[PDB]
Amino acid sequence: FVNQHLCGSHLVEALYLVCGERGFFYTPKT
Amino acid sequence: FVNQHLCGSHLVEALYLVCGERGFFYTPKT
Amino acid sequence: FVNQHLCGSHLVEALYLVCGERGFFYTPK
Amino acid sequence: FVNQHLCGSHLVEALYLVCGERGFFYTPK
Amino acid sequence: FVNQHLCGSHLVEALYLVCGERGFFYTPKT
Amino acid sequence: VNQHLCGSHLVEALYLVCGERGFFYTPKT
Amino acid sequence: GIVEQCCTSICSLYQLENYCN
Amino acid sequence: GIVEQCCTSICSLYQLENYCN
Amino acid sequence: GIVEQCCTSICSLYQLENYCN
Amino acid sequence: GIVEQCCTSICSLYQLENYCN
Amino acid sequence: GIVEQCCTSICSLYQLENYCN
Amino acid sequence: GIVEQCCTSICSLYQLENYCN
Ligand SMILES: [Cl-]
Ligand SMILES: [Cl-]
Ligand SMILES: [Zn+2]
Ligand SMILES: [Zn+2]
Repeated sequence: FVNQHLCGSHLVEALYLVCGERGFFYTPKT
Repeated sequence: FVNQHLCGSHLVEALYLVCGERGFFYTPKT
Repeated sequence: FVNQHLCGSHLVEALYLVCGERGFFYTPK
Repeated sequence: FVNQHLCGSHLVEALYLVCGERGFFYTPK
Repeated sequence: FVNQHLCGSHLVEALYLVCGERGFFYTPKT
Repeated sequence: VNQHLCGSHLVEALYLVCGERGFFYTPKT
Repeated sequence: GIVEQCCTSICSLYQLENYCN
Repeated sequence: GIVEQCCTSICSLYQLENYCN
Repeated sequence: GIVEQCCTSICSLYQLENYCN
Repeated sequence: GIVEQCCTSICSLYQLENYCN
Repeated sequence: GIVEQCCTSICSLYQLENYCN
Repeated sequence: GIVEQCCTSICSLYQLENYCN
């Protein structure tokens, strides 16, 4: 599960940049 | 403001680690 | 305070994401 | 799994650290 | 191994967050 | 907060510089 | 979810934008 | 906001947890 | 250069794309 | 040690705290 | 290039410096 | 310590290497 844990860290940084003032919702759930 | 932009990047990383499977909303505005 | 260095670190990450396969160039000048 | 993309993100961080005032290009390929 | 190299980068970020004022040794071969 | 943000980047830099050797991070003055 | 979509294969900026508020 | 709370002084892990789902 | 352009006021995605190859 | 423990399974922040000074 | 050289075996900061301007 | 030494002005790689085990 570590691969997904590491990927998720980069995903949240990417969402932070892309979403700007809107923010985002991060769920890992399927 | 770039200073807040940089801080927020670190905030999101910290939320990612603290919140675990819960995930989180990031919503600047407040 | 090392603020320009810190900013640049975040800029490179952003360029990496935005530019994709093209890649990017970074200069601090 | 996006391992090559994740590797590149860390590569650019490393280049940022080691490289100097003339900066760098990142050109994966 | 690069996979382990990338994992460790994230480990030390997480240790930085968790350990706070205590700091930490990072000893990957232990 | 500035020192907190800086420290995050410091640990990442130490990680890369030190490699297998590991490192000691303390904010102790 | 985003982990299934975007950790298996790379999401574009546009695909990532799907998960914004 | 989280920004006003946690970018002007350091938030503990417990304070951060308030922003979890 | 990018540092002057983007280290005081936040650069958008479009602005950042100026520094792609 | 930490690599054997935490690069093959996800360590929680409590498990990571075990490695602090 | 750098991805082929450095994404399975760890590149030193010396090997990496070769990619600098 | 390192915060005093390396957060007011940038530390070189040699200076950072001081903190390696
Ligand atoms: Cl920062
Ligand atoms: Cl990674
Ligand atoms: Zn930062
Ligand atoms: Zn990573």
